[PDB]
Amino acid sequence: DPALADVCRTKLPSQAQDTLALIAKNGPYPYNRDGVVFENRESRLPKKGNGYYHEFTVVTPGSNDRGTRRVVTGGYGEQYWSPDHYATFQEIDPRC
Repeated sequence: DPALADVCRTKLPSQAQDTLALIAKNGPYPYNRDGVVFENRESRLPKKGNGYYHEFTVVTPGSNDRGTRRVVTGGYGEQYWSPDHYATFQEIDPRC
């Protein structure tokens, strides 16, 4: 599977960290599309079975738009950061 950078959880935008904490609490989430399956159609994340991955909005004050920033979870609690609606991913390192 392809090359993903690591990013320390503490180095993520405040809002990204907020999303990680909401995910850990099982919501309630701010958007209706929070928690929808991410199908990983570009194989940017490790290839897994159907429904392995889910996506959550990372709030962008930037406008009134929902925006492009996302966390994607895996089935065993993997966490990935994507600022750009899945064009790119980094693996979130829960240790730093």
